[PDB]
Amino acid sequence: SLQGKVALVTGASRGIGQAIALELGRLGAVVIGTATSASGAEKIAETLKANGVEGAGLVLDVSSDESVAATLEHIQQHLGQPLIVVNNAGITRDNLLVRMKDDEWFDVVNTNLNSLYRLSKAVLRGMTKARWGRIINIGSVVGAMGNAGQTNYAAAKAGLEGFTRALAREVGSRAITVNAVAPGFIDTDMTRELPEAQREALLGQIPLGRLGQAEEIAKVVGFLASDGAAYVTGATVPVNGGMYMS
Amino acid sequence: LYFQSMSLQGKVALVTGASRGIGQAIALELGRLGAVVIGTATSASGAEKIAETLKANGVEGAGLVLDVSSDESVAATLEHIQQHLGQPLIVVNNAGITRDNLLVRMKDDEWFDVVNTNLNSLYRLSKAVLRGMTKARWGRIINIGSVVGAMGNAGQTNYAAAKAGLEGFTRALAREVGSRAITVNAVAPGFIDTDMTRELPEAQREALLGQIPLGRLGQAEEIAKVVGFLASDGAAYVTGATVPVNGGMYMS
Amino acid sequence: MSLQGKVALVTGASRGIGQAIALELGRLGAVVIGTATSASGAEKIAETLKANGVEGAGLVLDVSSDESVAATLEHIQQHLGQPLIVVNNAGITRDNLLVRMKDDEWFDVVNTNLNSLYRLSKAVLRGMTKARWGRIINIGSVVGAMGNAGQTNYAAAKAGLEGFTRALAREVGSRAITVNAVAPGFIDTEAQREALLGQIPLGRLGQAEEIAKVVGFLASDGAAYVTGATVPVNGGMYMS
Amino acid sequence: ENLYFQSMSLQGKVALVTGASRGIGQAIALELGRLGAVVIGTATSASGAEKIAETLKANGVEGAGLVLDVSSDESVAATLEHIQQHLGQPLIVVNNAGITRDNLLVRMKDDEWFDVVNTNLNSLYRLSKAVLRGMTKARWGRIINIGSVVGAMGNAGQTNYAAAKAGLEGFTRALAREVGSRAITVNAVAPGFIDTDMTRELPEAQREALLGQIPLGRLGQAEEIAKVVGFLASDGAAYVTGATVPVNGGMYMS
Ligand SMILES: NC(=O)C1=CN([C@@H]2O[C@H](COP(=O)(O)OP(=O)(O)OC[C@H]3O[C@@H](n4cnc5c(N)ncnc54)[C@H](OP(=O)(O)O)[C@@H]3O)[C@@H](O)[C@H]2O)C=CC1
Ligand SMILES: NC(=O)C1=CN([C@@H]2O[C@H](COP(=O)(O)OP(=O)(O)OC[C@H]3O[C@@H](n4cnc5c(N)ncnc54)[C@H](OP(=O)(O)O)[C@@H]3O)[C@@H](O)[C@H]2O)C=CC1
Ligand SMILES: NC(=O)C1=CN([C@@H]2O[C@H](COP(=O)(O)OP(=O)(O)OC[C@H]3O[C@@H](n4cnc5c(N)ncnc54)[C@H](OP(=O)(O)O)[C@@H]3O)[C@@H](O)[C@H]2O)C=CC1
Repeated sequence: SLQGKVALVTGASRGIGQAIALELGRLGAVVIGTATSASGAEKIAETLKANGVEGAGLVLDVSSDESVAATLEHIQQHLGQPLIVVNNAGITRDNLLVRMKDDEWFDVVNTNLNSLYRLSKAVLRGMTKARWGRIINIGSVVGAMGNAGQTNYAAAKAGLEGFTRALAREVGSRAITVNAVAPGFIDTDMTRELPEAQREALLGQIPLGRLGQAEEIAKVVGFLASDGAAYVTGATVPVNGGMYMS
Repeated sequence: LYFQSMSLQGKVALVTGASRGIGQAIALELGRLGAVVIGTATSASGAEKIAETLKANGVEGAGLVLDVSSDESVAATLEHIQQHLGQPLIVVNNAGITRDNLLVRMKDDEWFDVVNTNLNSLYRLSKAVLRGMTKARWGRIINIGSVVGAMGNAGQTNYAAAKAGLEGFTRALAREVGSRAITVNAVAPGFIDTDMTRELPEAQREALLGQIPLGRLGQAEEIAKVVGFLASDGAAYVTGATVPVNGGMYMS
Repeated sequence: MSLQGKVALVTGASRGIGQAIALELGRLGAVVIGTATSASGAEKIAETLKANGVEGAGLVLDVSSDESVAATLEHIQQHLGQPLIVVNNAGITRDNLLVRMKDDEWFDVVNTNLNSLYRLSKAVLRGMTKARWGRIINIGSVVGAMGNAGQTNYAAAKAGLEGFTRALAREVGSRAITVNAVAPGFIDTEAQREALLGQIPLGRLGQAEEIAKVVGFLASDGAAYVTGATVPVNGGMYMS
Repeated sequence: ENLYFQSMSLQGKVALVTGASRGIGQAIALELGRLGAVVIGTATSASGAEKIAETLKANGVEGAGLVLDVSSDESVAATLEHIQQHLGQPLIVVNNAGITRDNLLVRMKDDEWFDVVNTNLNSLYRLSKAVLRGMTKARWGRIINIGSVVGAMGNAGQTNYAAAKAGLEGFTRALAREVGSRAITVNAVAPGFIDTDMTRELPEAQREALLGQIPLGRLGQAEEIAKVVGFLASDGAAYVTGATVPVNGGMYMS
């Protein structure tokens, strides 16, 4: 369903990004997955190979103006034009607002929201020239719902959806779609961090009565990347097991 | 010639209003994904034409008569399905009508027929199928809404009330049934090239394109792809959601 | 005050939220016609308004009946005057899991809570259009946006109310009539109680008067640029 | 001196309104003042701060005009310290200051992206952090953030503004969850298209097209946003928190 397309997936070394990279690969995409370190990029390349997926690893820091512009320029001139871009990379730095350090606020906004500008800007010319593209941004239920101790993360993740909607309006006439996928609580390193009794508490808020799997997010992203999703744009697709319904 | 099993292999799926338009495309897509597909029409001739369409496309299933506005018709048809093909584990509530008018000009029948066909049908169909899904510990209910539910539209207070009600229904039922691994979701199309949109005045359809970032009406196949995805186990963690499929005409 | 000279019609005004809405519009200077299903309720409305120094009347009204509404409003508009503020608040619940739900439980909630909007709105729009001013305010529920197990009928009706609100707002805006919804959370009208409060950031149930204050504001000239809105009044239980 | 008026809904509350020198923030400062608040309004220039002071005085409102740049960590720190040391502890805070730097994303310069997020979104962290301890000690507060219909709707040419304004709502909801137990509400108001300098800058052809999208068939007035903010600041809205109230003439309905 994606044969002949190049996909770029940011944050593909583990968790949701890794499942996304493998799923797009399963669909026939050549996959460029990113990590913040050389060894991470090397491991991505090997993991894709181990799964029979063609592609490469890329060292990328989406919080850095230079790391994005320079690395994307290189790939587009020398290797090829990504027509599917999944902005998956993201971090949390939680604290009540009165206890939150300046770096905790700015690092989350800069990594999780400003990254969308850096990546999208680097890839849009190729998509507009091809008259085809998919930009898929990984948001969070916390964007719609809010969560105490996460004003920075809620701000960035809600901002991600606003970005999604406005860009979908700019590029729709060139058959590029822009969508968000907002996971609920998914079994990854990010969630394994939370204290035990808080995870037991989260389950009581979820109608399906379980955490989600990274593969479940990846399936949804794989669908949006496909031709069958061509009339879906500016949407946020919640994948949260019923934790939040809007 | 033994093909590979597809994502819905062997599941019995019921699609209301599969005689034409979005419902027909949904029926064919679920059939492509390996479901046994029962599609319905409001007349015997429509039911026969569904059976012919399924066979021409190599889909196992049946065409049946169903009027979702009628308690007696839902009961009779669902009894027949349970007896002759089995209990549906995928149900797509697609049947719907419009009876447009400004509220001050609206006739009682225009209000009540739209609420009764588009909203009360969700109670009739879901009540009939839920016990089978709960016993199987798996199910998919997918309700076809409309952008008009979220956005509103002049001349469509009846339709907007019904289609927004469909989303409230979807969210509440998702909460009742999640613990049995049944998901309940809505898909809200924008403006799709079907008989329904082709009914609107020419000048209105052209003004419509200017509001849609993609610059075109959607195709029925584009809604059907989304529904086929939600029916699969790839969408098992999606419940109580409304997925807009409107070409960016409305973003929420 | 801000509503002096206007007639307001408030359905379901015999207690709770509807009563508080009636009193608030009254305190703002409206002449208030509050409705009830029974003679006892209608007489209670009249007495309560009087006791609070509000001018108005009680009216027997069955919002589920095409005839009761159409006739009873035609009467008011020909003898008492023209309601320019209309609050649709009359509402019922019939709770049950969908698999256990009886036909009457589904249909009575949709007919009373949703179809009533059509009956009342149809009856009052001519007077508002002539006046070139109006307020229609529909009382929904957090259950509309959030869903609740055991209340598929109520959630359908109350979400339907918001869709009706937005579509009607589009129809009538050119005449300076606004149409809005207010969605209360859990309002004060002992183990599951502490569980419920844990879902509410403010940590308390709402007061009926807190809903009425929001309705009062939407009714005023200050809310003239608000239309097609749903205002949640739920202590942060649900955020949209 | 001999005339005593009735106390109003915000009587004696210290309020801070960022960007009160014109437009919506000016209307808001005057509305809060009419409601009995002591009003501190801010501008980015000494001239604008003087204009605020004079507008308040002409309207018989007690308060002050001050210079504040909400994009600057140092300006926010020093101004909020000055306010606490000599004016009062703001219990009502309206984050109204905001800008646009429009361009298609492919033509957008880095400074246009960053200035909009930094002015319109990062300002919420700067201001809220500076005022919360005062509200938590009083066990009462109101934070009211001025968003935009563009946050929910999106708009071509405004990816930066849409991201900032949608982020503002996410911030609102999360902060409302944190502070609710101290009876501090946090809400957003999302104007549509209001007759101010920001909208008057759009070309005439684009403004006339806008009117075709608005059911009420007119732009809103700054005073119409101010009335809504003044209500949310009152105890009449004590049970509303984490809400976004759209004030857009029906242009966008969510
Ligand atoms: N897990 C969950 O329950 C939820 C997750 N999400 C969102 O899903 C996305 C992935 O989450 P999850 O898989 O849990 O996260 P993990 O923390 O497991 O993985 C984070 C990934 O992002 C990469 N990354 C982090 N910072 C940067 C950066 N500055 N530049 C480039 N890459 C970076 C990491 O690279 P490396 O390995 O080099 O560090 C890694 O691949 C995130 O956007 C998260 O916010 C949303 C809702 C719920
Ligand atoms: N087309 C569009 O742009 C949009 C469509 N939708 C929704 O998508 C769904 C299908 O729309 P579309 O394909 O355009 O519609 P069509 O009018 O083309 O087809 C309607 C289908 O529903 C059936 N139907 C009508 N009334 C009943 C009834 N009482 N009981 C059972 N079946 C009935 C019809 O059967 P028969 O052939 O016997 O008449 C037909 O199969 C509807 O719910 C519609 O509201 C939502 C948004 C936009
Ligand atoms: N007008 C409209 O249709 C809409 C407006 N809005 C939002 O409403 C708010 C008010 O807008 P509006 O009145 O139209 O805008 P104007 O541009 O007319 O006024 C903006 C105000 O913000 C102040 N300001 C700008 N930058 C800063 C800064 N860095 N630090 C401190 N103050 C600053 C300005 O100060 P000074 O006078 O010194 O320049 C001015 O008082 C903004 O957040 C805007 O995004 C949202 C939707 C629609």
